[PDB]
Amino acid sequence: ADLEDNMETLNDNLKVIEKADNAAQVKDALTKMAAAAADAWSATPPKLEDKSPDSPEMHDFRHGFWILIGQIHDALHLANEGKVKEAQHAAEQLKTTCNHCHQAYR
Amino acid sequence: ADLEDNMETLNDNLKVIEKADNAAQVKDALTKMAAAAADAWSATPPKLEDKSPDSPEMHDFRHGFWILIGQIHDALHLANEGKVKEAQHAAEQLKTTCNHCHQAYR
Amino acid sequence: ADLEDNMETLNDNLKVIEKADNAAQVKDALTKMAAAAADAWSATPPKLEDKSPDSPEMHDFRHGFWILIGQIHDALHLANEGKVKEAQHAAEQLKTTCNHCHQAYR
Amino acid sequence: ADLEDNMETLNDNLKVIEKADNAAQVKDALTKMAAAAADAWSATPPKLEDKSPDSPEMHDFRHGFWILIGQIHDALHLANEGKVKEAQHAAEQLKTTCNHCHQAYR
Ligand code: HEM
Ligand code: HEM
Ligand code: HEM
Ligand code: HEM
Ligand SMILES: [Cl-]
Ligand SMILES: [Cl-]
Ligand SMILES: [Cl-]
Ligand SMILES: [Cl-]
Ligand SMILES: [Cl-]
Ligand SMILES: [Mg+2]
Ligand SMILES: [Mg+2]
Ligand SMILES: [Mg+2]
Ligand SMILES: [Mg+2]
Ligand SMILES: [Zn+2]
Ligand SMILES: [Zn+2]
Ligand SMILES: [Zn+2]
Ligand SMILES: [Zn+2]
Ligand SMILES: [Zn+2]
Ligand SMILES: [Zn+2]
Ligand SMILES: [Zn+2]
Ligand SMILES: [Zn+2]
Repeated sequence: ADLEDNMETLNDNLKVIEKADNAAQVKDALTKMAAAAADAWSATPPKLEDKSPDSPEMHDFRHGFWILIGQIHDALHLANEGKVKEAQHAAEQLKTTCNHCHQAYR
Repeated sequence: ADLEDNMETLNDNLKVIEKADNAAQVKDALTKMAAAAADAWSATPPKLEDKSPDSPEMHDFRHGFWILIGQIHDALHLANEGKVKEAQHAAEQLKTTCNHCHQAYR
Repeated sequence: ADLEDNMETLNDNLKVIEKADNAAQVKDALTKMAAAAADAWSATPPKLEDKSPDSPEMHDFRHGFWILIGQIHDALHLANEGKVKEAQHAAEQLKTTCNHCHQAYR
Repeated sequence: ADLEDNMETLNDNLKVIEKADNAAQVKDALTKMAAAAADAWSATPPKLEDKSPDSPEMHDFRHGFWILIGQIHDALHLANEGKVKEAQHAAEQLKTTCNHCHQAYR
């Protein structure tokens, strides 16, 4: 999928997680976020289109996806263990990763 | 790219890293491995073609990619710091991740 | 050292990182935080003194140190790469981990 | 505890995990390994006794503990999810980390 659609998937599933009542809902949403974050790896955003594909700037951009991907990984373990509230808290906390990349690269 | 092509990219760049004698070669190779691992996320392996796309078995398959992605992340930091030998050691260590997924799913 | 001494080390060095001008200052501070976080692992916090040493509650308490330790690890790589502002951002993101444990267990 | 006691704890519990029949046995063993790895952070290994406690060499030594600690974290999630075999495999994958540090520093 394109970067924009992967970002919409992240947005939409964050809201699903916030409103969720049970593990299954949170797991399903985190599963979708994991796939969107991994698929976003290949994208070059408009504001870096004039940089070389493996420039320093592109390395720093992609670092944020490593952080996000790691955070989703941990949140899904918590949800898998039935720690629904803790998985929800983890999802709220990773908004900072979203925000940090947007501040620099959106 | 398809799973087989991403796997060839991973395999080829691991060999580049082994033979490398400067940071740039190792960084470039790890960069390519990071992209191939992320792109592999969406693939259904032949052995699980008869399972639902977000079955338990497919969750367990994809878990190995989180591990691999994390290991590539750390190796690139070591290479970025000019610790070329230590980045090469990290690359050797992450073969265990490759091997473990292959044993269960190849 | 006891938990309170390790907490003072964490608190003091977070402030050092905020006010730092160069990578060496940030690296030194993160180094100290890494040691304090690892040493804090063995502590029983006052509010869980009435629980068994390896109770579920104590497992959930120690999970926060895994998160903190991992965040310090990554921040030090950023500082080692000379990315002072990015290491400072990572340090600010650490506070969420600090705050979350305090809310639940202090 | 001293480094040798922490190393014996790691070694003993790896063998417990290998022979284990159920999740509880594996979780208990991984719990003990987590504590030993964190406690090992403060130790100076004999072969670096002539280096300053926060020398470059000591930084490189301690990096291996970040790796080990992270791996134990993940293994315990797998055990917590009831994935006994997969937690056992993760414990076996740990040995690469053990071996790497031993080769350079033991
Ligand atoms: C959970 C975390 C995140 C959420 C919820 C999120 C959400 C969004 C949304 C809703 C958009 C607008 C999408 C559209 O065009 O319709 C967007 C755009 C963008 N995001 Fe994210 N994002 C996240 C994480 C990240 C991270 C980690 C990075 C960089 C490493 C990033 C980089 C971007 C960029 C470059 C755009 C602009 C291109 C675009 O419009 O798609 N995002 N994000
Ligand atoms: C650096 C790590 C890895 C390396 C070097 C590696 C290398 C390879 C190679 C050479 C192949 C042969 C087929 C081809 O060229 O496409 C292959 C196939 C495969 N690998 Fe990997 N791999 C790695 C990691 C992983 C991981 C972590 C997983 C699963 C989580 C995985 C799953 C598979 C599967 C399912 C196949 C069979 C593909 C098919 O039959 O179409 N690999 N890998
Ligand atoms: C950078 C992160 C953190 C900072 C800056 C920080 C700072 C502090 C400070 C200033 C105190 C005051 C108590 C004292 O030192 O006498 C404290 C107490 C405490 N912190 Fe943290 N902390 C951090 C992370 C954590 C984490 C991750 C946990 C749990 C996983 C935690 C658990 C506690 C507990 C239980 C106390 C109460 C100790 C007592 O009452 O004796 N802290 N922390
Ligand atoms: C699961 C992983 C590991 C296992 C099973 C393990 C096991 C052992 C054992 C059985 C010893 C002999 C201890 C003695 O009685 O004196 C030892 C020594 C040692 N290990 Fe490890 N180890 C592991 C990981 C590590 C790591 C990651 C490092 C370094 C980062 C490390 C550094 C050392 C050093 C320096 C010694 C020699 C000092 C001593 O004798 O205690 N080990 N290890
Ligand atoms: Cl929570
Ligand atoms: Cl404890
Ligand atoms: Cl970086
Ligand atoms: Cl147990
Ligand atoms: Cl080495
Ligand atoms: Mg969706
Ligand atoms: Mg080839
Ligand atoms: Mg005291
Ligand atoms: Mg799992
Ligand atoms: Zn975790
Ligand atoms: Zn590292
Ligand atoms: Zn090495
Ligand atoms: Zn990093
Ligand atoms: Zn930043
Ligand atoms: Zn909280
Ligand atoms: Zn995991
Ligand atoms: Zn296995």
